[PDB]
Amino acid sequence: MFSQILIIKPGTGISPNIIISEDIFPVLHSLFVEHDKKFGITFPAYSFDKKGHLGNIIEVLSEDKEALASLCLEEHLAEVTDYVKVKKEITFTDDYVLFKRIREENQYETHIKKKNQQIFCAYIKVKSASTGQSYNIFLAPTDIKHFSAYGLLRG
RNA sequence: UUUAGAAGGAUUGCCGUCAGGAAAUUAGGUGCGCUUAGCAGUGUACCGCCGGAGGCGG
Repeated sequence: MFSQILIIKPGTGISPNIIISEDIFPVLHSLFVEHDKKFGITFPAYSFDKKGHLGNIIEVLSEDKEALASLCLEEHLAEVTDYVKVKKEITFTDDYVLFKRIREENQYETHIKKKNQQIFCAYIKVKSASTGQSYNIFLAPTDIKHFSAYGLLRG
């Protein structure tokens, strides 16, 4: 349980939500899968529920040191060096808080409205390789201490 | 402890006949609208899945 903090620079024109979506999360999927070892993702300053402001900070949860060095963050999320930062230290942070995946129900055509706008207050968008259908994944923050392919804790 | 305390206004009905408003006109001179700007906010949520209702996968 040490760490590596990747930062989403502000300004830059493009919104940080889009930057999070496109660049980061594909590379992460891949990274996580081949490794398979269930990791996790630290979204510090994850502000409010009315909000959903994921923030400008990304940290990766790992177990061993070679545990996070397992992933070559730098060199991967590298080409994009003007919209994402890669810090260069592995810190053994202990005040971390884990993050969980809620869901929210499908549509009436696919009480629907009751579940709607209860979780709809993060909504990261991922395009699927096989089914070819883009969708939203919702997040949460929780007490569980000691996950899945997406970096979120398994259901 | 109030110029106190009390109270059935009722029934009925044919407004009507006629008519010329009408003639004249000059509204006119002048004029500085105008300096700034990201349609953003995320631009919207897909197929399933068992169950049978209720709950996770990509």
